[PDB]
Amino acid sequence: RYTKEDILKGEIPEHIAIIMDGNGRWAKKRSLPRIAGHHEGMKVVKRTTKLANELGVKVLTLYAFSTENWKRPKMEVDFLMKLPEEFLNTYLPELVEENVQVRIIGDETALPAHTLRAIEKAVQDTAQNDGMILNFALNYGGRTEIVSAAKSLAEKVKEGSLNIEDIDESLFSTYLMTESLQDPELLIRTSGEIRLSNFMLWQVAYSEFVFTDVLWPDFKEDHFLQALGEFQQRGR
Amino acid sequence: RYTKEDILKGEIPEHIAIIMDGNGRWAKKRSLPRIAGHHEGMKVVKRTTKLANELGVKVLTLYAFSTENWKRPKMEVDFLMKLPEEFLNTYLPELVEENVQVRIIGDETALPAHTLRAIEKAVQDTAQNDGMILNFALNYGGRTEIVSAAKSLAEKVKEGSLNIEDIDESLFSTYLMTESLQDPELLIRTSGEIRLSNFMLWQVAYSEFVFTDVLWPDFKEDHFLQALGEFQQRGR
Ligand SMILES: Cc1cc(N2CCCCCC2)n2ncc(-c3ccc(F)cc3)c2n1
Ligand SMILES: Cc1cc(N2CCCCCC2)n2ncc(-c3ccc(F)cc3)c2n1
Repeated sequence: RYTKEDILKGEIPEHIAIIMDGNGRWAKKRSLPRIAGHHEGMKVVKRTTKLANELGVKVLTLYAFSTENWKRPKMEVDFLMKLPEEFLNTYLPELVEENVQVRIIGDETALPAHTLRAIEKAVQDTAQNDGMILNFALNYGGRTEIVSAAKSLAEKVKEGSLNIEDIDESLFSTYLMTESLQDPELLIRTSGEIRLSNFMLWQVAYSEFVFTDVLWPDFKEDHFLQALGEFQQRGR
Repeated sequence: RYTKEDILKGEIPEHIAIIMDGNGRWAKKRSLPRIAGHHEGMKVVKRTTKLANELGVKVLTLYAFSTENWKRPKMEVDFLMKLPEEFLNTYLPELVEENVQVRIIGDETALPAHTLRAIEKAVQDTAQNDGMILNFALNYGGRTEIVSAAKSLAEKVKEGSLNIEDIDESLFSTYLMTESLQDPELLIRTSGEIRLSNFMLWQVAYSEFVFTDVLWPDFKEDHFLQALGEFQQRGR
């Protein structure tokens, strides 16, 4: 068992990445509509964002909407696409006071313009902050990301701006959506699924993984600290 | 609890991939030199190869030697590099009778020529078999593999043989060392480590993962069947 000051004892991952799964199953379990659970999960986002920022986490990356989530019922998809506005309308000033930097990774051209408009004002309103980086992964997939790196590098070779022999691992990393950000030392996934689901495939080559049966809406600060306690046990 | 005929009831992954970790810790636990454990692990390879082939697994991919394993003591590295000869000198005729196809993925130019010579005769001696494919991952790393796909695609674009707009996900897959092989539906990792260690990063986008505390030399047929039982519980 762990509590907080025992966690500050040790290493705090500079970059944590979380697959926020299990919202539907949390609402189903309470005899609630699935959209209720998405809404509950929205609170745990900022509650987790605040705790990680006190601890000194420097990048928090949260998988909000997968490329494969487009296939869900249209009423749900449209509600999920309204959650960023609702989240920012509720928490953005708090995030400004907390020195947070809001950022987005994924293919944005596929979001409704009312969802994009709201996000981009968040990014600008927190641009000149230098605190913790809050990365929402929205319409994000690892294979797409890797292919678009290859296509970009290929296009520069085609134009003569890049020699093939200068393409190495580190150069490849800079054409990923994660840009120059450091790779996540710790990946957390809730809801009892033990898989990666096409999330950040390159970037978690060496990450530690922590899977929990806890559903995302139930993922309060002690579960989060316990996940950090696991991380500190991992060697080599 | 599961046994075999309960496993044939259900789906058998066409392609299983295993990270064979924990040989050193198994020898340490028995007050044995670490090279003893590598040697023990060599038996469990063919014992696992036989069981998977009866079950109808079509591709077995086993992570034998990682790119980062070069940094181990030189006496151990040289012994690990002698294991393929020893393994084939002991089991290759059995693998020929069993209709197996032996294949290798990784950067081979870095292996000693006595190790490469032995492997390549195995590959040729099983080339015209059409049974199960036994893939040893030897000097293999996912990031390197992805970069070399990008460099190959880039080189064809440079030469005019490939238009950039024809690079998509499926085309990208064909320039990976796994060629046209199907992705693994099931990934198994022994020794209690919960990470991917730069193994097959693209190819396990959607794979199910099963982690076990059992060390590889202790990974007998029931542990293997129990891992298959887990796999059959996984949905969506
Ligand atoms: C689609 C979606 C779903 C979403 N959920 C909240 C719980 C996670 C699981 C899905 C439901 N959340 N939570 C926050 C955002 C968000 C996105 C962009 C941004 F700039 C600020 C916040 C979000 N976006
Ligand atoms: C380096 C190494 C280590 C190795 N171990 C046996 C147990 C796995 C963990 C490392 C020790 N095994 N086991 C079989 C091979 C092999 C490689 C190529 C081939 F064509 C046929 C067999 C092997 N190669």
